[PDB]
Amino acid sequence: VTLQDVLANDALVEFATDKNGCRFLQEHYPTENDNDVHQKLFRKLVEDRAIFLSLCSNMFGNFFVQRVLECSNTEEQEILTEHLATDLYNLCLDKSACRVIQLAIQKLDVHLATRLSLELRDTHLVRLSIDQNGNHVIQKIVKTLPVSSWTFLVDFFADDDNLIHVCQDKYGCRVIQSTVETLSTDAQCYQHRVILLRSLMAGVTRNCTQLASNEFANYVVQHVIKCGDALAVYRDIIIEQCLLQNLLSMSQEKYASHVVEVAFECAPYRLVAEMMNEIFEGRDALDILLFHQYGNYVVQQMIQTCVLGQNARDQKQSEMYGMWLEKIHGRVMRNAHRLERFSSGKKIIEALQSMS
RNA sequence: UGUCAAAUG
Repeated sequence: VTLQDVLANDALVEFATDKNGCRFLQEHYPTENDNDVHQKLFRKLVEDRAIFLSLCSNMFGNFFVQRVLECSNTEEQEILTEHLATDLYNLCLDKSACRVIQLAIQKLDVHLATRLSLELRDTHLVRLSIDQNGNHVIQKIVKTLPVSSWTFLVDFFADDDNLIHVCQDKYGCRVIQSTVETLSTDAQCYQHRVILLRSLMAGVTRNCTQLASNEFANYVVQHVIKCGDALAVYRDIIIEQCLLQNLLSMSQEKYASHVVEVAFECAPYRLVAEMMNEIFEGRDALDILLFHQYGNYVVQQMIQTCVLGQNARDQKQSEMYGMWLEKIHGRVMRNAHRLERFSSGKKIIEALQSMS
């Protein structure tokens, strides 16, 4: 069995759609673009546009299309880009063909991959971003191509309704986070990515209460708070304008209590002190959270924040961390008999008894 | 005691 038999029998489809036949095609396809067998196999692949797209959508044929993409030059890439463009939206939703698309974003010349990226603008961008296959195509574009090739995505997610529908989705929350990560990492003299990030993050902070409460978008809100210097201004905006004056309610929520936790873990001192003051100065708020099924984890993070903050340098901050830790220690010791009956109050006591 | 956390042979 040779490749010359495959060409003479006109049996590219039969080999490519078979598991062992495609592996034979992958291993023996000549890599050089001026090889005669290479050109004859490439012609058989792209002569019939419908045959090519069916091979892209085939469980085994897509691996051969990917191999052709790896060895492709600019002339071959021009033909492949034209074929993929005619059915690009459905190829991004297909289980096999989205892997052809994802490799094409990496492998094609940037102006060819930019053509495929920009073609998605007039399609259904929410349906792409939430598809089990399509969300990987969007993230591949964002992580690989220059921002000029996908700036329409930033404009699209600047609408609050688009952002909420995508960010609350199981897969779309990854799409929002990958866009945020790419725009927030660098530096740039004129800060074009900074301005683009500000447009995207404005929707995040406007709808942060709904997003922190959501089963999937709470991960995105946590990422902004936990990120560090890249998203530090947006972390502080989220804490000041959403979390403050709502800490008692959010610490009692199934998903938003995780947001309150990472805020206590990562806020600057000036915001930690406002958060501590809200809990302590309004059965008070600390008593509610100590016995709460979600709020007890917030108290445990409040304890760990004060334990680490005692070893700070400011020494006026370090006094306040000890003052807050002792105030938690006083309230736990008063209610220790009731707290010991459950694992939540036991873990709080075990954290306090490691020191005293 | 707390989270549905990403698609091919």
